[PDB]
Amino acid sequence: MDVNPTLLFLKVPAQNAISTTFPYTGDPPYSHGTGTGYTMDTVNRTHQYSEKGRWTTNTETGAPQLNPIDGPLPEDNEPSGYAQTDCVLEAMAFLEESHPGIFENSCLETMEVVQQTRVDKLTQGRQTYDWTLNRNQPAATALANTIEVFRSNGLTANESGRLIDFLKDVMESMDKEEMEITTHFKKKQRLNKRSYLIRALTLNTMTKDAERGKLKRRAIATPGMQIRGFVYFVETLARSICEKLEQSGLPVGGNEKKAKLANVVRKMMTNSQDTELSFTITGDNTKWNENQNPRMFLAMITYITRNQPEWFRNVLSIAPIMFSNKMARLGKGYMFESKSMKLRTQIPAEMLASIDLKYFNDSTRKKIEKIRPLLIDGTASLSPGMMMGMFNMLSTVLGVSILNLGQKRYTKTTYWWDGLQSSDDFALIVNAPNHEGIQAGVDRFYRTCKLLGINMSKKKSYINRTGTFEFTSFFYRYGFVANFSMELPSFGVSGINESADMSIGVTVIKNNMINNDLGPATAQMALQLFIKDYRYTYRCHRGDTQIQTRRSFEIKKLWEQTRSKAGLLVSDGGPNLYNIRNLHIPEVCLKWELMDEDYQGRLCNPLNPFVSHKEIESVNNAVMMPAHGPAKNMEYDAVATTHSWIPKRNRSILNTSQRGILEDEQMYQKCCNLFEKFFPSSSYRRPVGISSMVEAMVSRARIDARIDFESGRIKKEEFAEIMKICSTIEELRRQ
Amino acid sequence: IEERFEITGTMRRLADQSLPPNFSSLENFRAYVDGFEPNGYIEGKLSQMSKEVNARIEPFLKTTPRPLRLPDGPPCSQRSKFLLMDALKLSIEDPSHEGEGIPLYDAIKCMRTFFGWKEPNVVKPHEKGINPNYLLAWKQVLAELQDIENEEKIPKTKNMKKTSQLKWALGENMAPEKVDFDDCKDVSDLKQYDSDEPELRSLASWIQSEFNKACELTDSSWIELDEIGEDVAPIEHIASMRRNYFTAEVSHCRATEYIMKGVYINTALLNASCAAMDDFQLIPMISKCRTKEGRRKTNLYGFIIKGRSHLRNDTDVVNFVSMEFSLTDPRLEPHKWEKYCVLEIGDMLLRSAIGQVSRPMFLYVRTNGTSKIKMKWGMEMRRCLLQSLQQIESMIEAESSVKEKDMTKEFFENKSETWPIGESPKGVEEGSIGKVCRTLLAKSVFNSLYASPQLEGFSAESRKLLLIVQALRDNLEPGTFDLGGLYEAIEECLINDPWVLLNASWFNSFLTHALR
Amino acid sequence: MERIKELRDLMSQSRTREILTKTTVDHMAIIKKYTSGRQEKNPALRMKWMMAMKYPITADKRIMEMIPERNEQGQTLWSKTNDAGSDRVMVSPLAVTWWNRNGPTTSAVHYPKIYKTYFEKVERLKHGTFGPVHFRNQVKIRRRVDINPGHADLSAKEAQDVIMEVVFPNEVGARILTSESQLTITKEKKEELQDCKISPLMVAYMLERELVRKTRFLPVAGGTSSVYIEVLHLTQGTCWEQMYTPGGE
Amino acid sequence: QVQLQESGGGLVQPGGSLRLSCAASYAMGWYRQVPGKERELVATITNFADSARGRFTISRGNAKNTVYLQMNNLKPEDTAVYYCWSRETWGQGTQVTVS
RNA sequence: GGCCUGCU
RNA sequence: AGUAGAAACAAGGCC
Repeated sequence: MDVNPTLLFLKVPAQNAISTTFPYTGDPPYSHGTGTGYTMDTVNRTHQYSEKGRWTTNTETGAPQLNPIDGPLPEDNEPSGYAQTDCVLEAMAFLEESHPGIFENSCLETMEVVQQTRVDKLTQGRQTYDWTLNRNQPAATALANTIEVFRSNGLTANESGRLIDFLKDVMESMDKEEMEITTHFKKKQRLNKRSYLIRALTLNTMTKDAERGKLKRRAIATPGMQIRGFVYFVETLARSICEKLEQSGLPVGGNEKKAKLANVVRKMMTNSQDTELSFTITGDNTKWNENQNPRMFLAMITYITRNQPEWFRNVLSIAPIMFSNKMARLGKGYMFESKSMKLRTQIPAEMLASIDLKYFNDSTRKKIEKIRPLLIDGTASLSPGMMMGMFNMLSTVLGVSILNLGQKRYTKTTYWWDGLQSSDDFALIVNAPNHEGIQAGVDRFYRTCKLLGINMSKKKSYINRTGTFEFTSFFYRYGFVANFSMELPSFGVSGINESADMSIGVTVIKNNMINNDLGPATAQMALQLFIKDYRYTYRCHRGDTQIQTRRSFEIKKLWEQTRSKAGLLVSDGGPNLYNIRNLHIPEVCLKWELMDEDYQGRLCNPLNPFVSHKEIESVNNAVMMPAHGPAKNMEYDAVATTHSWIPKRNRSILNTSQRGILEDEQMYQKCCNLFEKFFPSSSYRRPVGISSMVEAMVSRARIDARIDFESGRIKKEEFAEIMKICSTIEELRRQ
Repeated sequence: IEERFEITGTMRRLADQSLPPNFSSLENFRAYVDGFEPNGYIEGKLSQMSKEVNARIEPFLKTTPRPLRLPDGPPCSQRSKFLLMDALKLSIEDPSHEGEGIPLYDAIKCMRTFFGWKEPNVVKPHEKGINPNYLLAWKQVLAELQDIENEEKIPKTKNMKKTSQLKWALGENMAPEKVDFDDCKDVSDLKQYDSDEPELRSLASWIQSEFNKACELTDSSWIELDEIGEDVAPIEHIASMRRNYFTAEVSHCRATEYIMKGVYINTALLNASCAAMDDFQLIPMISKCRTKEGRRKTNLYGFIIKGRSHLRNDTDVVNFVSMEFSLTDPRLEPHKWEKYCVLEIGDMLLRSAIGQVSRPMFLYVRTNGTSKIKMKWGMEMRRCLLQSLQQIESMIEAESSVKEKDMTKEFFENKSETWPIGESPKGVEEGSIGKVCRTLLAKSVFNSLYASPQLEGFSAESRKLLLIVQALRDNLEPGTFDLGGLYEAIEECLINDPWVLLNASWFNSFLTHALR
Repeated sequence: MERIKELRDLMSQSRTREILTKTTVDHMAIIKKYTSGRQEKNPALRMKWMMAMKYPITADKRIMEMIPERNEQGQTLWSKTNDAGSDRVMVSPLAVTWWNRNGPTTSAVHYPKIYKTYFEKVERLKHGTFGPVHFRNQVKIRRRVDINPGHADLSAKEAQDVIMEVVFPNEVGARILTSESQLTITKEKKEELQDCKISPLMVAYMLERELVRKTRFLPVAGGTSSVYIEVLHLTQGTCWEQMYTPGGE
Repeated sequence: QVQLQESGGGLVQPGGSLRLSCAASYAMGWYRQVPGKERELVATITNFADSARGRFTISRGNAKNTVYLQMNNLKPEDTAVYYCWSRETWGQGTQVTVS
């Protein structure tokens, strides 16, 4: 007899055992080298899906741009980006009519937010493409570098501390004859108008790793800092709009998505009488981002912001204006090998414009030949369409408009449709009195989608009777069925620290028990395995064992020293008291009454040199990138113990010409620590104002010395010493 | 005060070049938008648009789906980092626990338990390497093991000498030296790295038998679980009883032994790579089990020599050479051992009623490699137990929601209900719930062992077709827009991986048995 | 005394003097987050990889003057080589366990008073009474429920001023809290935590967690109470219901 | 989707014989219900309960879509409604009375 | 041969 | 050689 697990589906329905079809117990695919090939392929594919448009050359950037809008209507089922302006404007108008007051309200709240938003909001972001160094750097670092360059060039309106003022300075920089940047190898280099325009309109391309569910790798993009404020405002407007649309599912979580899917299916099927047939289409959109033209987003926003202050319209329109002229950096480059001479070489992507094509294979040779005409200063113009879901929410708005355009008031026919859209994925429930009606409805829905630059993937889509469908790895079969294979990768040690890892593991087990219908015995097994892996990872074994490690000696002496050994934490080699009933309690508090007072005091000592807290945002928040989803943050319950240390940093900056960044880091951190000691609320509430550091610090020294004498340790001798030391630092700052 | 956000200068001209084709200025386009009102424009273009733009639904019937085509070529080879079906165990019957003990002394003590060593000789060559290097490496390992045996206290971790033998076997000083392009441009041979579709290979029957024997019971318990808080709630008692049942079912399973082997090997390899980055290190493959009588026991499959492991990126490769004892003659399925070099190292005598066999005892030696990501994911193989037993517990809970009572005990003891878990030439064979547990555990273990992008792609594109087939079997009038496209998407994932090809064969068999 | 003294020492050196002079208060946050350290994409892989090194964690410089450089057998506990972009020094994990067996001891009696939420959870569970498990299909319907069982009927911003006035009474600014509920909360949490020396930031964070109301969408069947939702994993399942009554009731 | 109709029941002598048959629209079998009780397992397709083993034989013709139960040497204790099933799907049952 | 780094 | 698979590793750089 030959064993075959798949035959299990002959008795258990597919959805009731779908977890077996998710090989999420092995290493996910990773990219190894350059992503330049993928970037070039994506650029060429985006440009050839809109080949029948019209070509122009921008007078500012001098780059060739392709406009397919209002182009010839498609005559085949292949992907097409020839969106029609009038059709999309009409779709938005119908969306407004079905939801009166949506645009005006959303614009009002967006106007409030834009005129009260601060610059620091831009620091709350992941890697961004700093143009000062032409590389990806943390959002805060890139923002600081750009602000420094602007201030050195004379653009100091951002000193007002307002994001709108920062954007005003950004736009004013566009009209400058010559800017100056700094490079280390420090050298001051001058950038002319066109070079700075291209550096501000460019995107950095990388390869996406840890992407499960496809054989081929893809490319993703990261924009600069000049354009992120406009993107933030536009996405704020789009989120405020989608929050008023029940057909959208992008700005919500997973459980809300399931609830809305259940509600829509029940509404569609229940209202349908015996005569009407119902069919569900589990649709995926092929080349979703490559076929969405930024000009059409400009049209949608300018229709949304009608009868609004002109400044609001301008600030919200700046973003799509820059995306329509966006450029993409090709990537890291290409690495060549010569086996005859036994050597390797790494050529940067910027040489692709001039480098001969003898080194490249046929596929890459043709890709380079096709993309060369669009190469301007080492970057390729990508006007026709978006690169990687930067305007997720606006795309969801367009999809929701398409979904609502079939409310049976615009169809003008017996058939009708509804459903749920989340960018690149949708479920469409279509009802009609007969199979011919369903066919006509789906055909018209597809045709209308093709008029908006949205394509339906026929290969990854199928239609059945309502009651069974899929949506973003959520399988609905007369009710959503748990999978538990999507969350399997999150059952190990997170990698934050000991206490954080313990709390995160127990909380993940608890949550997957609540949401993903994890069984009790399975949860106990998960707890046991997690504890085993945790002890084997942090070298913290039970203590009563003879497992020799680098940490087994101190742990054993602590074990033999303690009297009530049941109170020792698993991190210190103690027994595990966790169970299904204790999954919502931190380890420290669960073992508090069992700890010896000496060990308890040594553990939770504020003066410990290991605990370090930076800001209110990073107290008990851990960023865990979930499998098959975007990066997410979790609140984990933990007590600040000596085990809450933060791990070592990379330390490879020491071998790079960018070595002075570490000295600047140290000096900035010293100044920030001094300010915090002067202003204790610096971390919890970020200080605001327009004065400089030393003014506030010296003046508060004055006052605090005064009052702490009026009652406290200070003495006249010390108070006068502080006053004249303040005068000394004053005259020092003078010179 | 009035807020002023004025578009002017260069940024205005950019706005004039981001409009539809027949517009000249942002002012004019905004005026047109403000003056625009719906006047049935979607209908006009829908009528004018060509009718070939359609989404016609193709009915999906029993006769529609065709079997997935498998690639043809040379048979598929073995890719695992250790022997799974052909492993051999040398034991001592010590009372130490899994992590308890010192590796080298345990390995030497286990190896001294076997008598019948012979001078090693080549049996099956690597066919691409230098087998004498493997022979010399084996003899070097034996000599240095004796060298440790002589001295005072067995070191916790040993470093080996960097002889030319292991320099070749571990691929040392073979990475091309990195230079600048401006100095190497006239070299004709200079070109890109080889970037093409992997070699095509056809499925072989050895993976099927390996999976078959990976779901079989054993004479040992390969899982020694940790401690949990004493159960206080009745639901906790039910959970503990269920967990005890599953542990009794799966502990005596080759899948659990493979899990422990992989976890231990990858943990040791990662720790050695992170600690002894420069110098080659010896690590004996150790796994500790418990017999039916209850006596604890250690088992030594072989040795691993880790090489230079200066791993910077998650994809950087650390090369090692693995040696494992076995009794399976490699002269019967040579195509499964394309990358192995197999020597003859001794003879073994296992008590049998046919006098005593006095079988040969060979050494499978090969050069393999891993990476930080692969090591990390192979050291988390214990979540296969989770996956499998979560599936079984979901089955049990779903069935128990029907009858208002816990149904675990009768499922595991009466064994009345059975699920289709394989096909025999007579027909489809059904097994008890425990066999389903073991089968799912083996499937998860093999997913973790033979993981690859092909597996992910095939899994997704075949889950789609499985859902379509399930809809067909449920009488839900399923339909497709382009089924040929889906088939081509599935068939492009099957290239050379034995596991994915076996999964595709299983899918074809399921289609053949289904659709009736 | 000291604070202004390191201020003067910083202003002595030209670079830090320029940083202090030209940098305005508003930019405080930016430069504080100014770092070359990228946020890790795969934390688990490197935590499993770094812990195999010697000196894998980081600690303040003060550790060099509280913990000896080596333990009894000579295993090093800390190193004097500083981190990449900080003055902190890299140290071994043993320096943690050492601190828990011979490090300085204090009076942790006030931690229960600070971490009110967690200890209240423990007290509620310790006095809970379980019941029989009933096996029947549960119709889990998804609903918006409040998870925090100690929220004082305050929002984030609404309680943020209360938290500042409780911890940072001088940086409150214009705001003087009007609602009398906030008055009593300030009085109680002021007199209760009058000399607690854990940290201002952690105290503020835990006060925010305790007082601020927070809500999330979850699949529930029955219950719906704040105390009954924290144990939602233990009382409700796919095909079983476990009757439970927390210690509070 | 699967409908089932049982045939072949009736009044019989003890020690007599009876051939039940169930036509269907998968594993199959036969369960029975005496007037004073719930369901009793008879046969599945092979496996037979203790009370009916050696006396009764289950068989099926997949080309006729029929499962058969050949009952021999009947006892008064076999008197029940005999229900056919598929696997969730249950027939209406055929009365067998032995006396 | 001596020293530096391992997500920069 | 080996790992791996649309491009890479099989240490890097600095003296």
